[PDB]
Amino acid sequence: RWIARTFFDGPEKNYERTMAILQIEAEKAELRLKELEVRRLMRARGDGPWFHYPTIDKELIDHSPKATPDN
Amino acid sequence: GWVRPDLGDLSKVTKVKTDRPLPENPYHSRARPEPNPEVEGDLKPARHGSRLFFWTM
Repeated sequence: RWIARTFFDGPEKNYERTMAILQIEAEKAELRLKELEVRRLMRARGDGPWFHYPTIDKELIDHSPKATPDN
Repeated sequence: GWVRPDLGDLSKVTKVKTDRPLPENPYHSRARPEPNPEVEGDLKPARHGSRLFFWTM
């Protein structure tokens, strides 16, 4: 009789801790099933800036009437 | 009765007159084409933190 309430508890702490730390899982094992959804299969679209590769900067073009009309 | 154009000639870029239609929509100018959309969003921190293997925080 004087062992439990001196030391520990029953189905009020070790239950609903199982219900507690098993809600840190469905936002962990499911976001890890979105990286494979997105990173490996992005793929040919390249919409989200992960496969964004630099090509050229069009700022350095010129527009003056350069001295040959047919160029 | 003509002029001796000493130095004023062959310089001083002018304008002439509007004679013909200006060729807008030039030689081909096919497309841009379209860009890809961006994200503005809202910078929140990590949802539970770094989610790597066990790695709580």
